[PDB]
Amino acid sequence: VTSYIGGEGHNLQEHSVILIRGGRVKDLPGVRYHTVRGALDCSGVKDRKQARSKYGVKRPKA
Amino acid sequence: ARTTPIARYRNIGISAHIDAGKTTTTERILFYTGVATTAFWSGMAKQYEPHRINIIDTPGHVDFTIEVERSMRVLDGAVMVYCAVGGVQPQSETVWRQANKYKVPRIAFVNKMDRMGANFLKVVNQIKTRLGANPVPLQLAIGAEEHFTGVVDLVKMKAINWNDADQGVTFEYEDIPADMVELANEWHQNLIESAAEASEELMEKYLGGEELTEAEIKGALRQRVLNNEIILVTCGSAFKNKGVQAMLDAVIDYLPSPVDVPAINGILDDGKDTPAERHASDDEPFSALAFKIATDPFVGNLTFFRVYSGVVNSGDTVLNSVKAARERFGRIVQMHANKREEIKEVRAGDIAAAIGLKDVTTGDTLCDPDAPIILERMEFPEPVISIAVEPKTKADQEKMGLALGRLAKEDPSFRVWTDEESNQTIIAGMGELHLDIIVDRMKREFNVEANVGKPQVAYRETIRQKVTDVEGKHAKQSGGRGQYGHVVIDMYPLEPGSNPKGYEFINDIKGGVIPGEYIPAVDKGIQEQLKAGPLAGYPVVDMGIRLHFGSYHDVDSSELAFKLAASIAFKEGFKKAKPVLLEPIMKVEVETPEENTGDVIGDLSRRRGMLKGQESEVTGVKIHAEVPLSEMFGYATQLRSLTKGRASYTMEFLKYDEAPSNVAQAVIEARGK
Amino acid sequence: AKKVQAYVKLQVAAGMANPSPPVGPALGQQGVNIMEFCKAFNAKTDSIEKGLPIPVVITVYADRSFTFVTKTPPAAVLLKKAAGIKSGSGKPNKDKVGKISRAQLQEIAQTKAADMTGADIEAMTRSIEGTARSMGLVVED
Ligand SMILES: CC(=O)O[C@H]1C[C@@]2(C)[C@@H](C[C@@H](O)[C@H]3[C@@]4(C)CC[C@@H](O)[C@@H](C)[C@@H]4CC[C@@]32C)/C1=C(\CCC=C(C)C)C(=O)O
Ligand SMILES: Nc1nc2c(ncn2[C@@H]2O[C@H](COP(=O)(O)OP(=O)(O)O)[C@@H](O)[C@H]2O)c(=O)[nH]1
Repeated sequence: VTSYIGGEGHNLQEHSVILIRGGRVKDLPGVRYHTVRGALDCSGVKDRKQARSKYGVKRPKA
Repeated sequence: ARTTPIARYRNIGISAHIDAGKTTTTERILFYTGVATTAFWSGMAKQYEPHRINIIDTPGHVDFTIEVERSMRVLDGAVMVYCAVGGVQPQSETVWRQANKYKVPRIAFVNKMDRMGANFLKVVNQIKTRLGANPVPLQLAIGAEEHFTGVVDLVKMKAINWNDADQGVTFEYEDIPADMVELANEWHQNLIESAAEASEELMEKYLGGEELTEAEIKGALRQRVLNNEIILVTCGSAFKNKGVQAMLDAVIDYLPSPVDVPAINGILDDGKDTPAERHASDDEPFSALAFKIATDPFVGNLTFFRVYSGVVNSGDTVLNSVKAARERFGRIVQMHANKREEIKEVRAGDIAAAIGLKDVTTGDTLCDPDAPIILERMEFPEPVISIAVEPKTKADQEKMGLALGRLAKEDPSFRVWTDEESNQTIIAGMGELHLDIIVDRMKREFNVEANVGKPQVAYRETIRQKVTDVEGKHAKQSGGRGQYGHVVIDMYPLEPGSNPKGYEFINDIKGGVIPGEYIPAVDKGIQEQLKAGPLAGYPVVDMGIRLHFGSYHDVDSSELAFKLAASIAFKEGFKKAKPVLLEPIMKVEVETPEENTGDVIGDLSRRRGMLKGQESEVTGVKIHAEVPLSEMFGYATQLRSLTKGRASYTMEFLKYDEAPSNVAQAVIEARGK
Repeated sequence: AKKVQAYVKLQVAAGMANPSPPVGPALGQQGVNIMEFCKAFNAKTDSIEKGLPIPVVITVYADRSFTFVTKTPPAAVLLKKAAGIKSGSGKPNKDKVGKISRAQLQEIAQTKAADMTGADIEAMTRSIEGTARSMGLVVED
């Protein structure tokens, strides 16, 4: 199936065990599944301090 | 309960130049002892309490000297094996420098004394003259070649004769052969003089004419070996079985225990880089270095780790300070003599392997979570050779990534990336024999069918001639409403690298012939065409465009209509501008012995290497040359062949020059086909 | 000095330092130190004016010591010094580069007779006439 990449910039190298989650983007016909940017190949994404649970970022330093 | 003191532990490396006989010497050790491997030794005469010897057998090849570096760093002492015929080799000098970097107290074993041209004293003199060492013979060889019968012990002043009938398990002490008594007395005096230098008290006894006791001689020689002031030299040959047993006695007498080695330095995880030490004690907080990862087919990842301080149990969540990752220890065994006794008590000084650690790499520190420390890091050298690897099928495609990932995890000096331009998987390593083994494992252990090629040269495109007044007119007034766009451009070459963007756009529109809103769409139409050049479809670089003339229509003019016009103008102008195919050139530096210098350049000349100059160094000559990337492939093994394995090169991308007409045209034709 | 086996006459300069990279040529299939050279020349540099490369030899003795063989700023670079026009070599006969008087070399031939050694001060003048025309000069009083 065709998946969807969240966030705004990934860490992908075309052979990477990535995890899949449900959800249709309503904007690309034929793309029906989200990915998780906190699990198993997509780390805590760049530059974010709010709604950290989505996009998998841990709490900041302080 | 005082069981076996850590002062009885001998963590030793066997290290030698490729083809010298060091694992056969280790197989002899295992045979005599009773058996990374643990063995137990009580002396050839059973004169010692049982000592624990942990042996790391280090690779002889320079393509796997990264493993030797890891071992030397994690080890306490070393046995340097030399061939009696070949003597000190170029590769021995490399291993010698690595052991000097880590201050490893080491001894020497002159093996192959049963072969033609064997000469013990020649190798002793080569250790002095080539390695800059102070070699002190503990032994003299009785005979040479087919006449090699035994060795003289210069401490006891006795001949050691091994029984050939039991493969050297038994030995007798004999009187020194009458033809060797003078030479044995000379080298015995040199050995006593070398022992007397260890302290002022022993020097006073020696100058006073007092005979030093065997215990004083052994203690004094031990102290200097521990200080790295001297190297004790032993000799002997297996098959008939000689030397090994007496070399193992010299390992007990003269090599360090974990308590004789300085405390391991580290840094506290306090964010201030505070220096800290860990002493070789069971009562200190747990600290260990992971130094080898091996992929096992049956148990998965084996992480070999050496404990420096404290105690850990099989099944203990420790902290990987380097990777900040709480790693629960897995199943931990120990090579107790022949059996693999699973140990639930890895004490200080021990070497063991853990099963199933996930986020541990070679060089990671494993420590107590309540006392975090980062032990000093391993610096890994940059890869010196790269090759392209392509999967035969799509099943091989995903499998290739997985396989190469495992190989890069166990061997840091192995790098894998996808080249963004060619989309080829590039693999890089510490020599081609290194890459050969990596490829073999990939196409055997993982059985991934792949083709091995050369990193695709990054071909670029440019023009060599200004063209003016290039009209592009997209006039498509059809299908409902029309789409009118008309631009006139000049195209000209830039000096190579004069613009970091590789592209210049000059707006010289005068009179509003083109509305200012469509000018960005013209530039964007050109920039999209720069990605795929009209000659061979490579990116176009080092080019200026001046838009100076154009026309619009009030109803039919569109942003993308002007972008279409820009592309037309560009494609026609580019074909008139004498388009050419470009090349990268690589700045190459080669370090070689002065006598091997000539050969290096002979080959570089055939590889189109424009020798800029040279910097005669201590090793010999540091030659510098401009060599195309295409001709810089397979150089690691070729250099190793011309220089007998004493040369090291580096290479960096220099600039985007012009490919020679012949080269450029040949590729243009091949691409067109 | 010693045999012609530790013979390379060299050293275009002293302030360019290292005589191993391009600037200082040779140092190939011979074997000797490089910083161990200009220190004795450092007590010797400040008599020679720059722009005048002096030929000296790396003469290595049998006991690892090496100093140089002093022979004064020569014919070629003095005509780039006393006349005021540099190398330009190849054209003695095509276009006029420079004419030099008879006595303009004789005043520095006494300096150059410690550089050139056939016999005498006057006798070495007609080999200052040599490399000048190879640089491209003409000579007449
Ligand atoms: C003798 C010794 O201890 O080294 C041995 C041990 C050796 C380093 C082997 C080369 C190579 O397979 C090695 C790799 C990297 C192979 C890939 C993985 O499985 C690693 C976990 C493994 C570590 C050890 C091993 C198995 C050796 C050789 C012999 C091969 C000879 C050559 C050079 C063609 C060596 O390089 O000398
Ligand atoms: N005759 C003889 N052969 C030896 C001796 N030591 C090693 N060899 C042989 O030389 C080969 C190389 O030994 P090995 O230990 O693999 O060398 P390494 O590459 O240095 O580990 C083996 O096949 C041995 O049979 C020796 O003392 N005498």
